[PDB]
Amino acid sequence: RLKGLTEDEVQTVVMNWSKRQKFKGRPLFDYIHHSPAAKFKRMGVKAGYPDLIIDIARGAYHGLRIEIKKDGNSYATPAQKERIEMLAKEGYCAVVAKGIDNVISVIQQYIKLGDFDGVSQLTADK
Amino acid sequence: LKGLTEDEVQTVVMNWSKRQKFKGRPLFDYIHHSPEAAKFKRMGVKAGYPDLIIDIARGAYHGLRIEIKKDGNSYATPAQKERIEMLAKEGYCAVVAKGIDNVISVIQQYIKLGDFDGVSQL
Ligand SMILES: [Mg+2]
Ligand SMILES: [Mg+2]
Repeated sequence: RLKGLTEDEVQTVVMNWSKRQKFKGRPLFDYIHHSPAAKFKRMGVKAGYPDLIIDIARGAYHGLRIEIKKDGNSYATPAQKERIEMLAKEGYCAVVAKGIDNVISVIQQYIKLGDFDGVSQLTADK
Repeated sequence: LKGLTEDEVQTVVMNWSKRQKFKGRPLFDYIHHSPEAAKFKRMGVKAGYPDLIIDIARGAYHGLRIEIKKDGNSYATPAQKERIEMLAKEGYCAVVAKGIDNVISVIQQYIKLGDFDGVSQL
């Protein structure tokens, strides 16, 4: 019982946090895009695309993608997992992160990788 | 009398990508399109974000972004141009392309740059 935060709530807090950080002289928020029936599919909209797009290359990666879950009792779907694998294979940092604190932590760690070098990973294995 | 709509232009480009291959699968699989207003903005939706996201790094670029216009008489908004500048600055290939043929030609030239080398420009 007692429900946790909704996913909309988790994402909104993360965005509000990003408005208070800076990257290259502007709010980090400016570098974050959220990609929110049959027509959309033929228009190219991909089911299970990660919630957050961060268009900055750092360390080993060409960009950052985050699939947000509201808490630890929510799980990525097969389409989300497949899209994450496709992104990783193409050299993007693409991860599931659950809850506000973990999403913020990933964004912090990603930026902290430093300038693109094609080498520095988020984790030992990925 | 009116030319093609932007929806129709984008759909033809997507249908074209379905018939192209990249690393064993349709090029279409690598293309993403991101489609009250206040809520979406505080959720992080950026007005003026390019229509087409291609999550492949080629030549000098970390990825490809295309702002589509339906024909030669249509032009980028200030927000669209600002986003394009931000993308280019971070090492993405970000362009305005107008009409079906030009959009397809940009995708063709981008893929042809080859594997990411950090130097080969469009
Ligand atoms: Mg999610
Ligand atoms: Mg457009």
